[PDB]
Amino acid sequence: EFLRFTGHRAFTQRLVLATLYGRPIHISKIRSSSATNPGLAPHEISFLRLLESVTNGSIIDVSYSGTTITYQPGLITGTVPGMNASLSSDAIEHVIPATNTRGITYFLIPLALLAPFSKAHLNVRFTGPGVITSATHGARDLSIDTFRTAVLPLYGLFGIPPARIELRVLQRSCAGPGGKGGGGIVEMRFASQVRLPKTLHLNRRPGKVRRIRGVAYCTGVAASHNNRMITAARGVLNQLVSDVHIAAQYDPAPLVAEQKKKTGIGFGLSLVAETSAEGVIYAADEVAPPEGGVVPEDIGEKCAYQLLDVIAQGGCVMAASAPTVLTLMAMGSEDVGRLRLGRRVVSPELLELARDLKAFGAASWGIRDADLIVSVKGTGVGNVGRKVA
Amino acid sequence: GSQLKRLKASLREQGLIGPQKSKKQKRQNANDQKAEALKSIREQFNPFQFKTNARGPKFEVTTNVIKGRPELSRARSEEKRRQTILVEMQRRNKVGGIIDRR
Amino acid sequence: AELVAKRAWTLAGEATAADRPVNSLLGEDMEFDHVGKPVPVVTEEVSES
Amino acid sequence: TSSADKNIRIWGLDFGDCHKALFGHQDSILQVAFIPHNSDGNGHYFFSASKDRTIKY
Amino acid sequence: KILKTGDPLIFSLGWRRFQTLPIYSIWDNRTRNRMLKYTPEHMHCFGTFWGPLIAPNTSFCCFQSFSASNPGFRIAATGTVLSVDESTEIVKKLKLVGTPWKIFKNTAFIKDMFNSSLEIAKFEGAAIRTVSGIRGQIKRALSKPEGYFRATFEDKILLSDIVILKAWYPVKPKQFYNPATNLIGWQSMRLTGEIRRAENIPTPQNPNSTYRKIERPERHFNPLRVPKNLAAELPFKSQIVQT
Amino acid sequence: MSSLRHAIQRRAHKERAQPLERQRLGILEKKKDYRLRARDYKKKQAVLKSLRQK
Amino acid sequence: FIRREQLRIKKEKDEAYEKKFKRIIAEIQNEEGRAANEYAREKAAR
Amino acid sequence: ADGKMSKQELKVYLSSRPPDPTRKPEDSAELLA
Amino acid sequence: FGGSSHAKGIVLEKVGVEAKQPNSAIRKCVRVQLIKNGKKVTAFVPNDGCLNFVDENDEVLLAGFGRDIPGVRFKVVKVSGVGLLALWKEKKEKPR
RNA sequence: CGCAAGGCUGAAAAAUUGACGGAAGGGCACCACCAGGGGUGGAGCCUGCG
Repeated sequence: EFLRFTGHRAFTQRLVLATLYGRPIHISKIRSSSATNPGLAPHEISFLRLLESVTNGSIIDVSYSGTTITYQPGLITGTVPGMNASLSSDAIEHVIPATNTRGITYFLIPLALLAPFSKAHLNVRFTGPGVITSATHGARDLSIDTFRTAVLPLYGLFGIPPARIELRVLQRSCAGPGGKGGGGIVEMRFASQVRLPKTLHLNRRPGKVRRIRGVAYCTGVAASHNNRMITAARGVLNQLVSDVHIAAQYDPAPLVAEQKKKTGIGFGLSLVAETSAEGVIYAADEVAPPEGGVVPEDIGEKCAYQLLDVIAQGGCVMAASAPTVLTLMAMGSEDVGRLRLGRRVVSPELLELARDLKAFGAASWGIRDADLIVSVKGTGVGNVGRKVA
Repeated sequence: GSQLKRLKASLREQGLIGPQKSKKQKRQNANDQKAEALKSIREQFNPFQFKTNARGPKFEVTTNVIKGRPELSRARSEEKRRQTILVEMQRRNKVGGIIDRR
Repeated sequence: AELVAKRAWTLAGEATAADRPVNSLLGEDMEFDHVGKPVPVVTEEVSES
Repeated sequence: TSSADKNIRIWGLDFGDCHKALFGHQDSILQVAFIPHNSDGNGHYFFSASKDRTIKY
Repeated sequence: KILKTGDPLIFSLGWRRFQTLPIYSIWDNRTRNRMLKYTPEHMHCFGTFWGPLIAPNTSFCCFQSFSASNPGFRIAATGTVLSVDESTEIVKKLKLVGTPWKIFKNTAFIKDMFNSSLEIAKFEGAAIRTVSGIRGQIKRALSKPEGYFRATFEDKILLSDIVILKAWYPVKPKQFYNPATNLIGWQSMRLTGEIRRAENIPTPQNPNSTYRKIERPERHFNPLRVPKNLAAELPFKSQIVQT
Repeated sequence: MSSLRHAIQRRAHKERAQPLERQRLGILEKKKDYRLRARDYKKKQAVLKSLRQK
Repeated sequence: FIRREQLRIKKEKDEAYEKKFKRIIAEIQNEEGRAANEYAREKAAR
Repeated sequence: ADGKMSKQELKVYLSSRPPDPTRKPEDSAELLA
Repeated sequence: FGGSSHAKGIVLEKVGVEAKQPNSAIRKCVRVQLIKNGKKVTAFVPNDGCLNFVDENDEVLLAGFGRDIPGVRFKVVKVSGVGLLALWKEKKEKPR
């Protein structure tokens, strides 16, 4: 309630940094111009409920008009058998309503980068009507396999071990009727907590893009969709790379309660390019529009084009994973951390992130040349509550 | 009549158990319902789904039989006991909750 | 004043009928051990299985 | 869509999802046609002519 | 001096000096975090208070009073910060104690333990226990005297026994926080013994609670008492001979 | 072991007694008295069972 | 209902605890015995 | 198509675990026995 | 080990801190990391009342164990430069 | 450690022996006849079940 924010840009990032630094915040003027549906979005209020379930001692207050919330932060407890679930290994359930349009990866990136500072493990299980696990059009949120093989290697670089990260889907869903809809359930078992994340050095040039691996998923359509998408991607990328390999996954359909109905039919593709240097990976994805019915050949060509744009653009991290690696950089110890961005990669969201870090109390960023090198000063808070043995 | 014999008589009236008709008989039928009939038959021939009085009403009054579903009632009350008692047993010691005034 | 006053009936060790008020157990929430396996109540899932 | 497998499919024509497979005739279903005018409010009705001497609406 | 839970204590931890009142606790057998009432002599017990957070593995000290008239060793306790949390789970034993009323071979009615059939029907199916070691179960409320109940035990309990029920009541510390602004001036909360010596109240004691010596006579039993029909009917080889 | 505990570890725990408001009913039966009762009653039941078999 | 829920919780919790510490005891005994046998062989060679 | 990757590459990517970056009767005696 | 008699190490994790019975061997054992090799071994603290004394990330000296988990070879002799038996007997205060 | 572990896909038969009956003739039944008896159901108390 002390610190002051405005606007709805990077709402989850503001909440997550408030929770990490323990600085109590007040976000005013959420949707002031939109008199049709002013105030909070349903994905935002579901994110509030998720954060309140995972935390402990957090007092969140949404005002009457809902255009302003306050947040006094508690501690990141996790799923303890006394407070959040019944067993130490029991998955905390989370249900989000059918009126959701943003992706479960938009729900999941804040949860993942808030996970390794917890007390116990994280066993969060997202079910419910509105859980879309594919790419969304929206503001182009990632897919689940994009999220996994495109940002969890970064925690593996930090030292949060990928052998003990555990993320699994059980049903897959695309958007469905309109932007709303879904059905797929996911669950996430962070069994790896750290005290202080290791400061890192992405400095050496990631020149030779070695290999390209990916996934083509279909939920409700024939396998010919993914196979034509594979022909598209390989016909566009065989001019440059010989080892492109894209798996294909097919799920029947997800069923949603109202007397169930089958929803969330769609098809999408996710590409990952792995550099020979180190954990440097460029990811892109594309989903069919939820009512369009467009050519899978066109979708394969479109996603291959987006991947090649991120290839020619990026320094060492892509634009979707830049804020996560930067906030974990700032979470790191009281040292400088050396990240190599590309000149085209800096975004208004990233500049807003730097603004919010300066506002909260993390030290600044020093920028120089080598694409450009940013050097973050970590604060070294680490996890507040962890039973030392 | 017995349960078995009444059930067989009801199914022969419903045409689900009858003798194997010819193609001519199938033509006659296709020349010339059973879902609601079958649901009534299962409801009436599994009578321990619901608690019933044998004597009937004590004093007959005319104006214009099940008396409760114990299995359905137990499942509903157990679901309510889930969503209240198991919830508080999980959040036995939990400080601070979202205050939603909208 | 709270420290010098007499402890409550809960924070005493040995509570009985003359000590505590009438339905104070209804007011309270504690835990205790149980014995024996309770009888499995019939549910529609058990009957359907 | 009527096959010689004695059955027809209803497809959604966006993403090509089989809205319903349905078996309805003892022989090969030969021809299937809709009714075009929805001005009576019945544009999603269709007839199927089948080699076992049947029209099914 | 030993130090009691609930009693104030001035902690020196990080930069802050701050007087707070902790809650001492043992970790009973790595299950339940039982609340103590005094710290054990020469043992590490789990303390817990309400104060400002510090990252773990940070050692710290504990005084009782910053006076110079203290004739010996002002520092009281040491230790290291184990972790932090909100909404602790401290647990104290509550012993609901009754008394047998009528005693059959196994089942026994118990009187001075409950006040109403409501409370008993809350505690139905409960694991009651005697002092002798006989386990047992609270089974069903009784009706005619309001509050009595029926328990099924293992073997025959005696009218001299006492039935106890061992429940776990949750205790939460108090959220006191002095800062010890010693250069400016500050109010130091006195302890228990000082409060009692100040406003002249004697320390509470129960004559039921103080330890005494028991006088056990040598327990002799009655001899065997065979029923008449059995002793008449058994064969000649084992007929009892009683002059 | 046995040299890895202090004398305060070895200190015996005192046995509580019957409350003074209930001393008239006899001695408070603790574990040892209970074992005496169980041995005596089980022995008498054993001999009575053997006589019933006979 | 509280009887049933607490019995299920206690059973699953005791099962998980027993399984985990069986694993940990076996692993530590395995590693320590392997090193002890390696040292016994490297000592017997002198 | 040749998008079919491998059993190993499926185990790396489509698994639940995220892919880490930090990897790259002779003789008569024996007959009688 | 090595060629020496007493090796130094860091307490990595007091594994078996959540055992039930107090003097269980899994309760007493402590996983450490020998400095001279960077190796991971496991050592015994002589009593649970002194497992309370050993703290995480402390320069812990250990030696041989000559006589429930047969095969643990090392036992803790010093913690942070102070004799562990004296710590348990409450002779010296542990310098941290 | 490896196999199991790659989705023309999207919830609601056998028969030379088989299916269902009908007519006659038997046997059994205080869930049938026959002769009687006794409950409950009227008023109040309450466990229990819905």
